[PDB]
Amino acid sequence: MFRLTRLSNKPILSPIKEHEWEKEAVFNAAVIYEGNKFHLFYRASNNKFVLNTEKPEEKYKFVSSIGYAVSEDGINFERFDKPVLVGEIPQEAWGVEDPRITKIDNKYYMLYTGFGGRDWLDFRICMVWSDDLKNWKGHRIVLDEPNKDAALLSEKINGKYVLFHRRMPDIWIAYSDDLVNWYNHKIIMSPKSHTWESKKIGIAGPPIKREDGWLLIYHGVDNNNVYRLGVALLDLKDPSKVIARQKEPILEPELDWEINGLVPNVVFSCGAVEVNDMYYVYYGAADTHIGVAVIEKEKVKF
Amino acid sequence: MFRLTRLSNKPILSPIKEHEWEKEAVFNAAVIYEGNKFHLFYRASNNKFVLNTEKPEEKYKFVSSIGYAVSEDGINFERFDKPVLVGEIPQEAWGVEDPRITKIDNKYYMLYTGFGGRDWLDFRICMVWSDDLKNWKGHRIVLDEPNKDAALLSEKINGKYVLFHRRMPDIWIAYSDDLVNWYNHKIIMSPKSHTWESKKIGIAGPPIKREDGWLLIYHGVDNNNVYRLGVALLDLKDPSKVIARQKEPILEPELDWEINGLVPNVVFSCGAVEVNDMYYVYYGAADTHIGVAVIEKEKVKF
Amino acid sequence: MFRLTRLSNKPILSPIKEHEWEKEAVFNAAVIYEGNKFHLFYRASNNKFVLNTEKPEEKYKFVSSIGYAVSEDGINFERFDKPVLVGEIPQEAWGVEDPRITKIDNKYYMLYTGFGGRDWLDFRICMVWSDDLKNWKGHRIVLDEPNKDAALLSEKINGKYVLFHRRMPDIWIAYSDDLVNWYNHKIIMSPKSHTWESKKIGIAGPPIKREDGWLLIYHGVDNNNVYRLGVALLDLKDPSKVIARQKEPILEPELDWEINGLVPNVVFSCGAVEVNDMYYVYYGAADTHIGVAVIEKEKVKF
Amino acid sequence: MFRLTRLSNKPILSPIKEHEWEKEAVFNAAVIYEGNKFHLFYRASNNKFVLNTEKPEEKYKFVSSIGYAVSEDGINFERFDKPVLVGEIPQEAWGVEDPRITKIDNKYYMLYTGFGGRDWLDFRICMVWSDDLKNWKGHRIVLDEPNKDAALLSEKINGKYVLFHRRMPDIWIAYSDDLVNWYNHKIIMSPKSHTWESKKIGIAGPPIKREDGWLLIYHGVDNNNVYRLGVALLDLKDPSKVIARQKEPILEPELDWEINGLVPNVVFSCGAVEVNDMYYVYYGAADTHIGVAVIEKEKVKF
Ligand SMILES: OC[C@H]1O[C@H](O)[C@@H](O)[C@@H](O)[C@@H]1O
Ligand SMILES: OC[C@H]1O[C@H](O)[C@@H](O)[C@@H](O)[C@@H]1O
Ligand SMILES: OC[C@H]1O[C@H](O)[C@@H](O)[C@@H](O)[C@@H]1O
Ligand SMILES: OC[C@H]1O[C@H](O)[C@@H](O)[C@@H](O)[C@@H]1O
Ligand SMILES: [Zn+2]
Ligand SMILES: [Zn+2]
Ligand SMILES: [Zn+2]
Ligand SMILES: [Zn+2]
Ligand SMILES: [Zn+2]
Ligand SMILES: [Zn+2]
Ligand SMILES: [Zn+2]
Ligand SMILES: [Zn+2]
Ligand SMILES: [Zn+2]
Ligand SMILES: [Zn+2]
Ligand SMILES: [Zn+2]
Ligand SMILES: [Zn+2]
Ligand SMILES: [Zn+2]
Ligand SMILES: [Zn+2]
Ligand SMILES: [Zn+2]
Ligand SMILES: [Zn+2]
Ligand SMILES: [Zn+2]
Repeated sequence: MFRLTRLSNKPILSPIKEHEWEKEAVFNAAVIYEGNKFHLFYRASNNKFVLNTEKPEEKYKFVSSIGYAVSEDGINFERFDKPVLVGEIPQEAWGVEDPRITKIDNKYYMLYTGFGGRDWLDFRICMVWSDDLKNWKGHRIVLDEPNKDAALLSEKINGKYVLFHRRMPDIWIAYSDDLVNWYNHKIIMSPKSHTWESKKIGIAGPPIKREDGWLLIYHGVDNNNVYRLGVALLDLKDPSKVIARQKEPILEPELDWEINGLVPNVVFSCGAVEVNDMYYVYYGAADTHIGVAVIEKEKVKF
Repeated sequence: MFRLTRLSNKPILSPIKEHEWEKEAVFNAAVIYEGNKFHLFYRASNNKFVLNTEKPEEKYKFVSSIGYAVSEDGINFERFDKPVLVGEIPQEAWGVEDPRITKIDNKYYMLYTGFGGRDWLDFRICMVWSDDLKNWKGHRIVLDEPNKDAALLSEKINGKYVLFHRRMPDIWIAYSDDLVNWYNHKIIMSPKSHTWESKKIGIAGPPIKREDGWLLIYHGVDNNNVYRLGVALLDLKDPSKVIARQKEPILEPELDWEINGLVPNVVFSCGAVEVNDMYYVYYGAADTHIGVAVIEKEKVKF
Repeated sequence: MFRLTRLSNKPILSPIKEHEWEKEAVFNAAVIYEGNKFHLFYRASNNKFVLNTEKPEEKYKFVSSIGYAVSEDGINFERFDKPVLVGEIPQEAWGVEDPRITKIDNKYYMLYTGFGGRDWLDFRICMVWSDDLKNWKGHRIVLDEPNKDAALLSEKINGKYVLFHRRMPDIWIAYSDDLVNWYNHKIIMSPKSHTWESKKIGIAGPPIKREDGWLLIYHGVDNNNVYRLGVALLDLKDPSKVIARQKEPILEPELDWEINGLVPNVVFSCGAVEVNDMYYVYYGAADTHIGVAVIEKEKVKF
Repeated sequence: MFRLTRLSNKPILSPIKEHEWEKEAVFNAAVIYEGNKFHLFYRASNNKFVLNTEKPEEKYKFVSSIGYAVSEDGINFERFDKPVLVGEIPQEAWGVEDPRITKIDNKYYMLYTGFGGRDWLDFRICMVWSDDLKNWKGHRIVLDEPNKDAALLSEKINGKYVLFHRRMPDIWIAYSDDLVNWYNHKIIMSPKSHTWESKKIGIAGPPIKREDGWLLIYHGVDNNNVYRLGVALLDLKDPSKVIARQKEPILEPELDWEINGLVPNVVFSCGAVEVNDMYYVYYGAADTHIGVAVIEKEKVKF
């Protein structure tokens, strides 16, 4: 088995109480590595996360925003006073969550969860895109259904866009001619009962192309809602086929700010990039902080 | 197949009309047996409990206080003219409810529900502690979320403090290194459909240590909001594991002042202590009075 | 140790398919003995009773009406083309159920359940009255709450009217000065676990005055929703006190048309009169037909 | 604990494109072992299943038929050109579903869900019978209510026909003297929260008589609508009494044609037979194909 190794025993991004939109939490962050820079797009919450109510209650409302941070070494990030993305329509009344960014041809696609807070199924995969990672346009509901953990493949298979999504509790794949209509939905990977990944699974960041397949980092949730990261390999030509899947996780809550926090016992990645023959996996921790762990790509064997 | 036996067919503590803070109800009492004396910390209400309005309304406002009473024989108590704990404004503006007190090493921890009355979900588990059952301090919100039916285990498990709580409608467990931050949340016990405990369950008093495990008295609520008491046995080394659970209740409303009162059909315990090879279980009755019922320790078997 | 004896092995009243309002069911009938005639006011349903849906569904809507029938011998009844009372639309959209008629000071009070059908709790005790059993008037919601199984006592107690009602699952008593406002609500009788009357109880017909107390026939419901009739005796001067209660039912489904029907396994009385020192107990059978059973006044011994 | 073992990693029956009535799905099959042959009566659909519309839409109409197939070995089946049961119009306009066939005293009773498609509650338990498995007659609505998952016991109990049915979400039992009118309704088994069988349960095929009880294979539905097979044992003399119930499933969606199909994540049995000390469990897979799994009888242990 292989596993990620943290670069810091402390977060690389933490909430800023002076900033309302990231007052309580910064986590679950998309990343792409473009101009020799790490472009990090992080979920941020103005509030703690009451989840145990029958419906989302306005008195316990939290608002998710996406922030931007940039770094050259992967560790130290420059941050900004304001978020780059917020919810603007009622379906995103409780904000925009867990972004995954994929570059296809020469455009960047950010897939996030729009949460409206009207009930606990009131969340949708949404998409905006940009030429430049700065000006997001063309907001759309990707699937009109309670769904999340969505990512696009960085290229087309047989001329089709590929979407990973997550009809509970499985990782699903779907295909599109036009990034509008999705078809040939199917389950590509399922939880394993009586294990750390028993309750549900979902893609982590967008799959990373390798020579032996597409690297599929994913999160698994156990019966007590611990989020841990696992890893699987998709067939290179047919990313609907899992060709390998590591039995044990590659990241689990270990440090205090991963075990303890707003949502205890969570590590969760929305983004990972290949940089200098290493995979940089940025992860939310306890839905409160962002850490980063790496693995030399040479060590990724199944 | 065992039951509690009421020590009296009359309440042992009743409201005092002359005391505003306990004019209408005394009930749901934490219990500690120290210095050959029963220490009762009882919920007290200045008012009946109108609960069927959309929001808590000032004209139906009730305020819970924690009063204190002490007894050598368990039946006759010395009472006090003012309560020993009242709610801070505004988070506990409608008062402090259902204390459970746990002695860990040489400190006493009182967990109770702070109710702010700003919404019907405006309640949370709070904690105060004392080394003497007299000077309570160090107030903190245990879980910042709508939650109640909370109690500490009387000792640490693998070096962690153990919290029992109640995200609706199950009995949960959680662990802490510092009595501030809780993690490893786990459901340990659930309602049982089509039984007296179908709607919801919650811990009673803190679990009593035995050689065969932890005695976990609890309350079950049926479809008609009748509150009864039941018993389970937790594993001694992992109290998250229920190793036995009696099907039948050990106490149910039977006497007129358990069936009739401010909230009909309630027996509810927030404390039970081992004295002279007997379990003394103090219980609110109809959210109006306090009774006491016992079981010979030898009769506790599953 | 005592039981009712069916007068007839035949329903004394059955639905009439050609009459929409009583096409499927005649049952749960109020009865008054006046002018040496049995005056039966029976619940009639246009439809079968689909009760297993999560909510009442318009497609399975049933409409209860109240018909009149009159007999001189209490066995053979004359009937009429049209109901005497109908649910006013929409507040009683699914009709008017289970009438209980009490005579007080030459006025007849009919208490019935108005059912709006908007959810399964959309029911309440309504009351009309008359001084001739023909011209019903004065409709009012007796208690603004989900409630049923209501009857008035046939005289005042210490100057106050007496209402029996049924906040689930118990028989309740309440008092009024004006037949509009009720106070001093109190449970007087409860189901008994692990018996034929375990799930709930409710009053049957209005209590019958005796020299030794108030005869309180009631229905009890077991864990499988079988309806049987029990009997208790209320203190003559304080009918809040049950002074006797028979362990075993006095009537239970035995005949095919009591065991089988629109609601299987039901006998249910809303009406019982004393005629020549016999109690004539009229009963719905399987919510489909009406039977009559009797017991000599002298054999009512507890 | 024990598990079924699939006889093939491929379906034993699959849709047949040139037969419209079974063009898209063959699944949920009744089975009878007579004349040393497996007689399979399988549900068949002319269409994919759109189930998430607000009402059953003509534009997505599917029609279920019952096809017949026969096999010597239980694996290789001869099939036929026409279905053997189709729905009456209009109450069964969307066809006849999920047959369970019980032999009682030289008569064969097929219980199925008749679905009329007029709304999503427009289904009911229907029954036909034959003495030859070929000439089905005596159509009747078994319970005139939204209900399904029905099967008859292969014997009477104290002279009574025994019906298993499923008022949501439990397995119910009921009894009849005439195969027309049903009474003594009783819940016998219920879903279990926070398990694979939390949402609802329903009988699989008719229970199989054993020396130690009736084998009740059933299906359990989790919170994500995954269908799995479980197994319980009913008391031999009193099959309303569950005397054992395995915690783990005996069969779960595992193969791709069980996980992906017209309805994902479904294994479902309507029939199982004992041949030569093995139970053959026929199961629909993803509401699309039919597989068959077995368990040696010796290994069936509670
Ligand atoms: O998407 C709504 C909600 O779903 C889950 O509860 C978590 O992923 C939350 O962080 C999220 O906000
Ligand atoms: O906790 C707030 C409120 O919760 C419930 O409604 C009851 O337990 C009340 O007694 C309590 O005051
Ligand atoms: O009152 C609503 C409804 O309640 C019960 O289900 C039965 O008594 C029905 O006959 C009645 O219509
Ligand atoms: O019963 C009607 C309809 O409802 C269910 O959800 C499914 O089993 C369908 O296959 C069936 O046709
Ligand atoms: Zn700033
Ligand atoms: Zn959106
Ligand atoms: Zn996820
Ligand atoms: Zn005083
Ligand atoms: Zn507090
Ligand atoms: Zn639960
Ligand atoms: Zn509780
Ligand atoms: Zn019981
Ligand atoms: Zn006529
Ligand atoms: Zn009315
Ligand atoms: Zn009733
Ligand atoms: Zn009998
Ligand atoms: Zn053909
Ligand atoms: Zn039919
Ligand atoms: Zn149920
Ligand atoms: Zn089912
Ligand atoms: Zn399992």
